[PDB]
Amino acid sequence: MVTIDSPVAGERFEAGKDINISATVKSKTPVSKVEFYNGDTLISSDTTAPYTAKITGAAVGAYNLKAVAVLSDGRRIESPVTPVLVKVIVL
Ligand code: NA
Ligand code: NA
Repeated sequence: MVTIDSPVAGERFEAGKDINISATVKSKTPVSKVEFYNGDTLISSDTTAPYTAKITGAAVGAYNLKAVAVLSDGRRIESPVTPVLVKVIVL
């Protein structure tokens, strides 16, 4: 399986802060890279566990975070989507 461990679904953040994203991959097949998305846009990828990306200086809005493990055989494994919201100020 592939899981986003941070942030958690529904978390709120403040504008201009980095959103640090962490993902865990459990597989028998070697992982070539974990690709990190916001909606359909590729943020970055990581070839080395623990797998992470960051949205640096996050602008305001709704972000739908997903991780996709690409195994060495080509097979893609999706995480569920982790939606977060970035606001001007979080009370
Ligand atoms: Na890493
Ligand atoms: Na397979």
